[PDB]
Amino acid sequence: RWIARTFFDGPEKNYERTMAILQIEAEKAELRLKELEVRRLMRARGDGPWFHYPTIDKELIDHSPKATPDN
Amino acid sequence: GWVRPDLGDLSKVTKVKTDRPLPENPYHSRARPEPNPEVEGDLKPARHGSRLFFWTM
Repeated sequence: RWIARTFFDGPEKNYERTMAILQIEAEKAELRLKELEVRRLMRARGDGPWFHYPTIDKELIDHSPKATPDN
Repeated sequence: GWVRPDLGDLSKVTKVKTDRPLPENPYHSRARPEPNPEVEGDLKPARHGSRLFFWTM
């Protein structure tokens, strides 16, 4: 009789801790099933800036009437 | 009765007159084409933190 309430508890702490730390899982094992959804299969679209590769900067073009009309 | 154009000639870029239609929509100018959309969003921190293997925080 004087062992439990001196030391520990029953189905009020070790239950609903199982219900507690098993809600840190469905936002962990499911976001890890979105990286494979997105990173490996992005793929040919390249919409989200992960496969964004630099090509050229069009700022350095010129527009003056350069001295040959047919160029 | 003509002029001796000493130095004023062959310089001083002018304008002439509007004679013909200006060729807008030039030689081909096919497309841009379209860009890809961006994200503005809202910078929140990590949802539970770094989610790597066990790695709580």
